[PDB]
Amino acid sequence: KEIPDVLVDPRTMKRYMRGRFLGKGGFAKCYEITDMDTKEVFAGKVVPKSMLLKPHQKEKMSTEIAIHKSLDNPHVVGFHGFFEDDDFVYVVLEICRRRSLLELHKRRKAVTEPEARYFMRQTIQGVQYLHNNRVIHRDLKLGNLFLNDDMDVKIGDFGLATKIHSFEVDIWSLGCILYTLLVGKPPFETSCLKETYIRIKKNEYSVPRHINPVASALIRRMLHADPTLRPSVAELLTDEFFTSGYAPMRLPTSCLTVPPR
Ligand SMILES: COc1cc(C(=O)NC2CCN(C)CC2)ccc1Nc1cc2c(cn1)c(C)nn2-c1cc(Cl)cc(CCC(N)=O)c1
Repeated sequence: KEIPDVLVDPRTMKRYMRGRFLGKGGFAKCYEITDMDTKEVFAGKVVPKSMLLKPHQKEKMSTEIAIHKSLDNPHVVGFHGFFEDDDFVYVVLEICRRRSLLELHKRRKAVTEPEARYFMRQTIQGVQYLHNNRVIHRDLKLGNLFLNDDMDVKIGDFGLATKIHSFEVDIWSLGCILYTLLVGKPPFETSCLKETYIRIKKNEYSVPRHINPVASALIRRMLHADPTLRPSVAELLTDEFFTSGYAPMRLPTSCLTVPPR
């Protein structure tokens, strides 16, 4: 069924012009949507009610919206109102024109140490906000760390997020990200899906000899078997890793394809 070329709502009564396709995400599709009056551009999640015919799944999205709506931080994807018609459910969000930290990883492999410091810092700060406000993200990944024209990390995607395992699962995801950034391959990545689950359970990984000792230290603790021995969000920024070597305040857009000089 056709998705309308213009998008209007009974609430705000603003008109959104359906522009260019941006990508898929399960049952969700994203389009660059423009406000027809202000000319302000947004990322519009469009989910059909045909995928939301079930009362069970319909909760997941109304839980996610409720949590995203309450958020306002310079490191979390800006929530900007949701609505629905008979056919589709629409979510209006902050536009991040530089795709995600996944695309960066795939194109760069192992980033330089000062880059990962920067990306981690900005990411961790948003995770602090979340954690301060009783929110656990539960699904932090590179695909979820969105990048804008200023190379600013903005955490999105709360499909599996909850409000109050506890907070220290988010600290684990962050360990993975830091690993994948510094090393260039995910720490538990394998071809077989079931194998991956075993690796996690048994805690099977090894940080290569080539990685900085201080860096491999922070990684190991963020990945520690005992969740209660993982560092708290606040304890991360203060770590030697962020405070030892160079930590740039801004990154060029060139970092998307080539290392900075
Ligand atoms: C304007 O900046 C963007 C560009 C693109 C893009 O160029 N995608 C290419 C288009 C061509 N096809 C062949 C491959 C992906 C994609 C997303 C952009 N921005 C952009 C995307 C955004 C957001 C903000 N801003 C938010 C918030 N959530 N999402 C979001 C949401 C979903 Cl459901 C899926 C994806 C996915 C993946 C993908 N294919 O890259 C992203």
